[PDB]
Amino acid sequence: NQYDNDVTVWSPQGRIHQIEYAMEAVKQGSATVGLKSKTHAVLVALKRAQSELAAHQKKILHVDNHIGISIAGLTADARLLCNFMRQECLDSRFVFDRPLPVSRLVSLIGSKTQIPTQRYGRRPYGVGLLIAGYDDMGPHIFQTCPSANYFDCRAMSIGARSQSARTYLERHMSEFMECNLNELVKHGLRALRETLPAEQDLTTKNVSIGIVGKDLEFTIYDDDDVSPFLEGLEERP
Amino acid sequence: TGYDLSASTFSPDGRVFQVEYAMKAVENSSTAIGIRCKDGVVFGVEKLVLSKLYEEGSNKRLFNVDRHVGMAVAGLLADARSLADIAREEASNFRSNFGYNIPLKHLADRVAMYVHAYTLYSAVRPFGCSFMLGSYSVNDGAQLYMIDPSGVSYGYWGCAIGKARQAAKTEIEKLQMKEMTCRDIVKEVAKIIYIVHDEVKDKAFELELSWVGELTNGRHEIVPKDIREEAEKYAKESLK
Amino acid sequence: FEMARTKKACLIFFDEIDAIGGARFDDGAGGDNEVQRTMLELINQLDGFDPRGNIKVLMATNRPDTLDPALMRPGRLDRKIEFSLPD
Amino acid sequence: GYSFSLTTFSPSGKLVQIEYALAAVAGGAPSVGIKAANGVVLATEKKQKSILYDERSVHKVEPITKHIGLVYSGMGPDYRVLVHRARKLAQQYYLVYQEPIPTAQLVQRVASVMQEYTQSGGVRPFGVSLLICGWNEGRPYLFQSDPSGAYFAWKATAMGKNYVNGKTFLEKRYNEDLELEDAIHTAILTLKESFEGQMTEDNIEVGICNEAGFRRLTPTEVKDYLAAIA
Amino acid sequence: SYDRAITVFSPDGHLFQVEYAQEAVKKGSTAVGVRGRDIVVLGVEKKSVAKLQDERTVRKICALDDNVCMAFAGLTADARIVINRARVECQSHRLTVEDPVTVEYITRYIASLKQRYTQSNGRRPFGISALIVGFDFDGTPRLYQTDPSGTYHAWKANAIGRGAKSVREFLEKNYTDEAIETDDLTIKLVIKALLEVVQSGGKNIELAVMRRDQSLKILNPEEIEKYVAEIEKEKEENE
Amino acid sequence: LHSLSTG
Amino acid sequence: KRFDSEKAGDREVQRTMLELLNQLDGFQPNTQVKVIAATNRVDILDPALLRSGRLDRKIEFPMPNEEARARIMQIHSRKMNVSPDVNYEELARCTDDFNGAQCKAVCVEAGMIALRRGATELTHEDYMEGILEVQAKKKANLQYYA
Amino acid sequence: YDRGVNTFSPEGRLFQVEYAIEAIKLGSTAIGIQTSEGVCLAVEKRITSPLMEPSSIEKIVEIDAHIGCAMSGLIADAKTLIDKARVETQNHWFTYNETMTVESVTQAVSNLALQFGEEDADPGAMSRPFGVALLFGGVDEKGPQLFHMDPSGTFVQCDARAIGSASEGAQSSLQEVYHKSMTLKEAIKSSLIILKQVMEEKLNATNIELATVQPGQNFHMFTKEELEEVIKDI
Amino acid sequence: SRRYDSRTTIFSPEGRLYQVEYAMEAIGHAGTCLGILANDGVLLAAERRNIHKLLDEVFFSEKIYKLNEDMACSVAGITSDANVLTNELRLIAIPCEQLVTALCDIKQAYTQFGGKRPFGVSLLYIGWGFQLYQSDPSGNYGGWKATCIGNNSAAAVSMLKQDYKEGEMTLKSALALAIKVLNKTMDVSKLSAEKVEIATLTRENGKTVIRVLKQKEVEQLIKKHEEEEAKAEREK
Amino acid sequence: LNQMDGFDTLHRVKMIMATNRPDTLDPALLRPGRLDRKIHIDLPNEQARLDILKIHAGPITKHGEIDYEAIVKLSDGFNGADLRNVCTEAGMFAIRADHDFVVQEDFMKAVRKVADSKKLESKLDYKPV
Amino acid sequence: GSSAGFDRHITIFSPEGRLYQVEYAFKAINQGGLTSVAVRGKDCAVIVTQKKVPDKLLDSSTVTHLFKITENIGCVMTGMTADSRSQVQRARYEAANWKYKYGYEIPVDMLCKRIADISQVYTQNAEMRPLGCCMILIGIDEEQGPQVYKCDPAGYYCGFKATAAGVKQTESTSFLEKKVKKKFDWTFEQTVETAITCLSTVLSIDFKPSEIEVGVVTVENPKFRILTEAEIDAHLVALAER
Repeated sequence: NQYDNDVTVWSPQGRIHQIEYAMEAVKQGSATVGLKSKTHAVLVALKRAQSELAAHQKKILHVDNHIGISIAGLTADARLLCNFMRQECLDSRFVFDRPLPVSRLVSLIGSKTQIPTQRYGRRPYGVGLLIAGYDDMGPHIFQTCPSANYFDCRAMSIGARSQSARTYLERHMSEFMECNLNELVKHGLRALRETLPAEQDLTTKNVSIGIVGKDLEFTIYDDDDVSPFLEGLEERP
Repeated sequence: TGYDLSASTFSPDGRVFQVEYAMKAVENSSTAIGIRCKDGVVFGVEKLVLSKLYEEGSNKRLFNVDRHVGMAVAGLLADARSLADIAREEASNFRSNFGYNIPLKHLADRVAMYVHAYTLYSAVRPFGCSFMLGSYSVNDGAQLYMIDPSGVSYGYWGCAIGKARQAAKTEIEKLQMKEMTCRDIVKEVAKIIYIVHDEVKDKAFELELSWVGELTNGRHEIVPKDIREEAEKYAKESLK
Repeated sequence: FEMARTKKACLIFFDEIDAIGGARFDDGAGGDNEVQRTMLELINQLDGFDPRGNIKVLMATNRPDTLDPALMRPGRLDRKIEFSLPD
Repeated sequence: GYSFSLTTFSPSGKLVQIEYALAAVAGGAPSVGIKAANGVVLATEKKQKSILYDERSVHKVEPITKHIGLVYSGMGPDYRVLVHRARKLAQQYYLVYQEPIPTAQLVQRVASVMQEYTQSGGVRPFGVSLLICGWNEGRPYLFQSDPSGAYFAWKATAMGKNYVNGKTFLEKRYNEDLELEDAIHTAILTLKESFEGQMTEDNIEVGICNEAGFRRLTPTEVKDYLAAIA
Repeated sequence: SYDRAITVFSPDGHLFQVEYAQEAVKKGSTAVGVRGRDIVVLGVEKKSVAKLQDERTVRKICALDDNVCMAFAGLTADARIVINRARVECQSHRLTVEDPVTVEYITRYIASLKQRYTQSNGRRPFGISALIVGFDFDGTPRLYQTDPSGTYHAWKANAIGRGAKSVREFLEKNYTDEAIETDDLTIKLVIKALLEVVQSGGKNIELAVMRRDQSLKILNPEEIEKYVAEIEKEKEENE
Repeated sequence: LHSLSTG
Repeated sequence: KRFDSEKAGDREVQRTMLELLNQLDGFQPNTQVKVIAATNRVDILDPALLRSGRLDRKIEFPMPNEEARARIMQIHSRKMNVSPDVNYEELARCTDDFNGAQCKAVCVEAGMIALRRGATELTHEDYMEGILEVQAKKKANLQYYA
Repeated sequence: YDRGVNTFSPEGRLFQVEYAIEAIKLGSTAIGIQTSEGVCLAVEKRITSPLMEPSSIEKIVEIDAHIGCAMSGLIADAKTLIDKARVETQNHWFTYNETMTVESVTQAVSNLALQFGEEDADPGAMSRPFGVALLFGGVDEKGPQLFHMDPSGTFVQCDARAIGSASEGAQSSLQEVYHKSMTLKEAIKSSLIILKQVMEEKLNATNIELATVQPGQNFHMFTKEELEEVIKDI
Repeated sequence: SRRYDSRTTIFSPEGRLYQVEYAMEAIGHAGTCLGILANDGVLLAAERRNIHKLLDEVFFSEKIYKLNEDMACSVAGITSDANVLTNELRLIAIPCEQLVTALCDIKQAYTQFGGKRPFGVSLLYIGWGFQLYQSDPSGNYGGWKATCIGNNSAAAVSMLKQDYKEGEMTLKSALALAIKVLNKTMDVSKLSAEKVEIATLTRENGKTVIRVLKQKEVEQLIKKHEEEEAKAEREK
Repeated sequence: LNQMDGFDTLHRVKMIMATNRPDTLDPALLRPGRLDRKIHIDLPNEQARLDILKIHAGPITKHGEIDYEAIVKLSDGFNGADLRNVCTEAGMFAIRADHDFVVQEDFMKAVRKVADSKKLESKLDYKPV
Repeated sequence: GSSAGFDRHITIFSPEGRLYQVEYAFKAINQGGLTSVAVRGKDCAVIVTQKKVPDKLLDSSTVTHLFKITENIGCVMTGMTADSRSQVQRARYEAANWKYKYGYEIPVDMLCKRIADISQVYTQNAEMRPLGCCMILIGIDEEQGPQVYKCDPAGYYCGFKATAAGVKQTESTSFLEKKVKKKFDWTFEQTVETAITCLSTVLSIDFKPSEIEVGVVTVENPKFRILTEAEIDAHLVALAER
């Protein structure tokens, strides 16, 4: 308990406990799944409500015309990271008149989130991001961790009880590439269902879907607009 | 005991324990080797896949800090990428100031000093990654340096960083690297990486191959997929 | 633990286990060596080469952060019940 | 750098770190400063642990201006830092006023620096006591600046190892009518009382300030003064 | 620059430095402020009155402006800084708006400064609580109380310091419309409230009043003695 | 200054 | 480890350790008795005990990895009525930084939970929820995240 | 102590953020209700002495002509957030000639939270989180809107949210009595009823604050007569 | 960084500033300093603790410093912090209360923010009407007619309280009182002139004159006081 | 202590005392009147390591060239028990590969393994005071 | 050996007036396991140090504790390698700055004076640790002749007729003191042989011309040169034949 109070203290096992504690903040966040196909990248987020008289917390944020993220963890840190990424995407347009490639944006955010993990009195960003984008290289799904380490994933899932969604994604990863947009969104919703308890089910209130494609701008779909995606999938066993 | 909580604190035996813990962080990662042959340097990385969900190319431990320098990292990948950017900016500044590609000795001595700058103060922690910089040029020749979390940069003929570093070094010592060319050293690097890999322990690794030599006109590039697959087949066959 | 094993079922309550359950450390001198040996004996009795028996131990402490990691391990302290302040 | 003071007040109202710096001072090589009627003499035990050390390479008695000199007791590197600081302050005073700095003013500025190091953030007090000798207005000046930044005007004093008995010796061996040469004799005697082994012309360092200014005695002159002892 | 979070939240949810500053206030001399009809009175217990002490210099009642004056309780040195800052801002506001500051405005600035010192790196909270009385531009008397946390309230009558609780209990019982009918009755109420805690008597009472369209007037010791004599006389007829 | 440091 | 002190010390336990050192490799070379020792903190041991004549091989026991964690859970679920749908790979993925004792406690707590709801067969949900119990995470109202 | 302000617990909680969240439970109870007819904000003044003037206890604040705020917890901490809300608003009007969305105001105030630190921070940077919880209520293009903000910077729209010491019981009562299609008068009456059963003192037109933001109309703080009109029922 | 920080500028659980109290404790072990106000002048009488036989006497005064043409000050506590505060006093310098207020503002600022240790120095100010002031490390200052800081300050203050006839004093009576008090406060039964340091500020010809009494005058004062004490003994 | 050097002089009796922590010994015991000589059995140097390796690798059955120099170079900081362990681990690697002989590669693995195991050992540089 | 507070964790004084952090930095010099010996002659100065190459994989051309600070000044570093490189880079920067600002080559004494002034700050400020390295500079002066200066983590510095640093500093110091007591102004070959003999006798290695690095400065050519393996072999053969 002496090696875990600061982010600049290496534990004798070669680990930084503050970074792992910040990583646990993502595990405390609500589940979200980001998966891609040959032409599309979609994010499905299970919004959480503190009480039934309060709105469900938004998890999918629009970053750029071709890039959108799903957050898990501290919402204020998520807003800070989203503002940084929006500013970087806007500066790319202002300078090169071109969209910022997703692979080249996640690198900047992983370099930005690494600085606090090495300086005294700073803390890692207690937010994990699932970035879905499209560029000349096709669709991209990236997972950004509080450890400032990012992964280029075929299909990722982060948040509370997200490993069931990881299992579903691993089982059906082979058919993600060739399936159309509707099948991809249904796969994402089915993966997100694995994170729910047995009695709970996907409703329009707690499902948000962010889609980006080759000729399709990044669009976020909510309660009214989620129904065209939810009604297709059958009831789980 | 309080003697290891800061990098600005010396142990009663005169050892900075924070640097040693950062070194252990490197020793907890997968093995990356690099062999300097007669006409170039070849980098191989045993990049494990933690899950099938990561795409083929994620967590690339082989970097390009310049057009003629490649970097193989082991340890904290975030610190590894930070140091890769530091080396990239160092090479860019060298080119923008002196007007030519930075010699590998100078790039190693500069990035190593940047690393050492993090091993003196309690305001920062030592980098948790060790990296090898490899390069080739017609004038200087093939060069291969390794830099550890402490900031010690040493030139090498064959080096390995990771948890199987000792076994990899034992396998490397069998090679007559000073005479063979890159086209054979890639096969031998694949063989060594496959030998030191532990399948019963963390398994399902990917072989990340790169090189810089006269056959690439002194340019660090990923080994072409055909050559990489031939080396993979040779390495698999060598295991019987 | 010998006299606890002379009974078909037994419960041992360790109130304020942080008195002897502190984490092992080396401070140059013999800092808390004997108390660490007592804690090590308790740990060996809880889960060692010989089976513990039908003894079900129970420890209460207001300083669980000071306890040794080997004592805070399942097989010695399997359940960790937190008596947080009431809502 | 740290912005918080490393020297604080103990519950007994003592600046403990300053006392520890003084303890470090009391463990240094003995130093004796004697103010004669016609000058001041600063003597110190510049004894090495081996013949391999070059005796003339580093000097414990260092000049500050043409008329001001220092000798320390404590830690060598801290005295070198304070020597550079004193020289820089003397240059500032000379540049401002086109006149060599008076001894008292230099002592005050140096003591101000030493005090600053007892209150500033993230630094420890200097582990040295400075004996400062000078000549101003046709009169000799001897001062002692301790780690706390406090300066005292001394007729004769001793610092470092065995400094209390050196002081007691100076009480019974100093009078205001002393001459510079007799002052050198008395300072060498004071060093000899705390000295272990024999004093050669190389293992002690003596400097003198008079109307001609401040100058550190060459080993030959120290040899003559030492042959005067025996 | 020293950048350390001196005031941090305790696990209980409290700002312990703020509570310690309030305790330092609770160790201060009792200051009582009463808002009357056309007068505002501030009476401060003089703690101990040494005969060698220049009573002019030690004054816990200071006029922030021509229409605003405050009496503090707590660390005298912190109170001096607060008073000086309030005076500077009073002059700045008079320069800008071309109008004397209202009691609410200076009270709000003092409380905001205290809160800023309870939420800034390297700064401990001010250890003083203030009782700021005055008159607005419309002639309405006003009394306000600020505490080290940074929260301020308007009071009909209030007390701060060591005897604050007992004096406030007394004021809750004897502050009535009849008791503030005249200036003399208001001053008598203030002196009675101070006498609830002050032991020796009128010797340890420094009382200063402010009337509408008038500057702060410090009551001389003979005037306070006369008032105490009046209260003592009135005590007998009620027995 | 320079001469004093050097000698 | 032995230490030098002026006022007090545990010289008796060090004498016992010195006797052990002499028995392991001393004047009489005892090469017929095999010696096995175990410890959690090798950094505390005396360097004369960690010698290469007394303890030739110093085997490090690491944290069980994902495959090892799944294998440990399977080992400790043998005598337990477990439904044929538990994903031990998923449980291994959910038990980062779990020692073997914690992996066994996962099965034990899954049995606890199965008994709690009256089920006669352990399901994957029981293992998932017993992972939370073994984790011993402090109670938190962190429902405002994300 | 040893811990810094920006320290993570092993469970992933920001220590100072949780400790500031615990500060609200000592604050007075505030209740905000959003209805199609407007937003009703109520708060208990918690008068501690008959001498204290109730009018000086301002716990419902005019952010702008279309937005009000009710604060609970450390009221002194809420002054900075209120000032930033009232300055950030009228800056949107300065540059775009339009009133801010209530969501935008709440987001701008939320960005202030978590902007605290010990090292590598500006001289004007805060040292601790804002130990206050805010209830913004206003009217915008989306009609009436009520948002809840907490010291973690997490702001969320709420149909009816209760903060403060009695947040649990008042929230339960709000869940029991709230339906989406109800009038603003019903919302005011229900909020007053919920407050009356949780106050330590007895409810009257002096120890509570009531405000309404209705479509068309501006932010309106209820006077003593208006308060007595609705209190006379319950 | 947080580990090594002593947090000098914080509040104790009882509302006290421990560093300020410890600085006051440090001053309590310093040399005795007296300040007495009269109708025609003020005086500062400081006990000299630098009484070693080998200590050279070159300065005009040891603990008594001149701040401007109208004021003088005396210090008790850390002498180097006293030098810093006196240099800042000269830089700031003006009415006496304004100078004391500025220096006390600096001293208080050192106890509120910055993390540095406070200035462990208490000061007695004498100036021109004639006024005497006392300042503490906390930055709390106060005017006085007679006051004492340093060693045996409480006994000296009690003696003044009993003996200081307010209003009816000239410089001679005040000097006699200073010697009488210093005799009891100091442990020396004789109180030779070499262990005390008296400086008087008086208005002459429309100008302020601050003069440190010569050792002969101090010996005369001590002789007069001991003769008066012997005359009092003649009664018994 | 009274027996080694006391009132009765000890004649024709010699005392040899061995310890790896001479810093903790009583100053009277370390006094030259009792322990006259202090023989430092220091860690082997390069030539000493070569000699110990040749001593302990003697009875080991090998074919192929054995470069003891490489093992000496990578044996820096070892002791005699370390080098005997190097020989033992080389034989153990031979057994693990089902061989009846030890080659230089087995010695290389053994010395690297012993060097890895040497990282757990605390300070050894202890001298009499 | 009393302690009070953080006197063992930061560079603040102990109760007895000791800086334990500086002493631990001194102990850090022996962590490298290497010993360097510098000997000054009548017209030359020589630095010799053992170079350890544990495996053939290491490029022996890069394992060099001999650093060319300037053309006329050389140095040998003992201790932590990274701190040694830091001190070498700082010394090179200070030498270049001296040459630029003053127009002439920096004297050897002043180079280590500046380096020790730099390292003294590390022993006064608590936010940094002292460098765990020891610099031995050798150079030919215009008038004073050969100069050898050891330069330690504490900011101490002194000239030397012959010094040594590292694990075997004291034994080599005793050997060199015994040699110097004979009072012989050694020639270049004699100085090189004396340094090599000191290192060999103290370490008992019987060096090969691949286990030591020798760097020399002479009055005839006041430049720092690192001896090649053939030049070192010549001195080794000369020593062996006697």
